Amino acid sequence: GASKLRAVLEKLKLSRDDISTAAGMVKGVVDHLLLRLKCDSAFRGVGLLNTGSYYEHVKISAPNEFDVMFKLEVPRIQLEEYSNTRAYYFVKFNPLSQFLEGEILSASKMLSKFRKIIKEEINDIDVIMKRKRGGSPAVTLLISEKISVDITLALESKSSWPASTQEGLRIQNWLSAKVRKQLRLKPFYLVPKHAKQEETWRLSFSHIEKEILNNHGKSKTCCENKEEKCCRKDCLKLMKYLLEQLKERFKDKKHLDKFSSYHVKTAFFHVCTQNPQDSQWDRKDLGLCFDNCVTYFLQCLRTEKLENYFIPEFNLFSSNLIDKRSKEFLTKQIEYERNNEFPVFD
Ligand SMILES: CCCc1cc(=O)n2nc(NCc3ccc(-c4ccccc4)cc3F)nc2[nH]1
Ligand SMILES: [Zn+2]
Repeated sequence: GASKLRAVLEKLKLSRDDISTAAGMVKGVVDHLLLRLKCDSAFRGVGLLNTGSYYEHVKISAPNEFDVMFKLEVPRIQLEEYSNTRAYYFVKFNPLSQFLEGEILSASKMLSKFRKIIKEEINDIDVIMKRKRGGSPAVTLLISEKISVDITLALESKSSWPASTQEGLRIQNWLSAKVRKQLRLKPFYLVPKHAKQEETWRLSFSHIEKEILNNHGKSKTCCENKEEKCCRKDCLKLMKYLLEQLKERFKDKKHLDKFSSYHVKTAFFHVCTQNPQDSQWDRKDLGLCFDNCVTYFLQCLRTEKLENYFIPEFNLFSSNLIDKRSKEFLTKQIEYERNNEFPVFD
């Protein structure tokens, strides 16, 4: 059918929409941090990645877990690709001079002061800070009991996208070549991240993702007739929720640890490329459309191939990233869900 899936999406929608003081608590903390960082020599160009009043919830089942990004513009950037990894880069070349080690911008130093400044502002305020191996997210704050906020520091570059993206973002037959060109004129972001430990940064395009999801049809009027939607966004929510529920179901074992929403999002956008017509996403076909997505993700697990949507030579499912045993384990869980009308969805 398609009836149970609607009930799941309705539950998720009402949980997200219900009245809550959490966004206001998060806002007060964030505004406090931004004011403090702006009067520091290294962070005076810092600001929120998106200045909307609705915060980012990466975990679709967790309305008390917030994700925020602080962006810092860096003029005249020089990038050097690290170890042929396509997605990881040294930063070379002003205010960030204090973090150089040679010609190379040190992420770990920059995070240390970012953390320290945030640490000394938290005490000035019911907020607590936790350091855990990371840096993207750089800092996790906890507000009262339930509310948590991940803060990521990102560099912004307004120069052309790196060569590794030249053949990515293959939306030309879905969103048009005109739109691909406008999107590629937008800035790109870099977040501190190791590939496996050097001073490397990873390309981040979460603003492009958000723009496409809000203007996602082949037809420009897609989903504007509010009673005859497409089901693209619902399919992506369902895929996100499937992985989150399986990860929770098996938090005691380790096999699903390396999977994240990047993997589900990526597979979904490949199915959007595969199926560019809005008629392939009719809301009546929610169940069949979700099954296309599930089926494609399962093909990717079995072939151990999932190309990054922006950098096609980066294989998210390579065996050095996620080993065979872990991919084979997620395959069997998903095919049990698929064959039993998704028990995690009730
Ligand atoms: C719209 C499709 C989804 C999407 C959103 C977004 O914001 N971005 N941002 C990049 N940047 C490039 C990039 C990012 C992460 C990883 C990665 C991830 C896990 C493990 C290892 C490596 C590999 C990469 F090549 N890719 C994406 N895809
Ligand atoms: Zn639509």
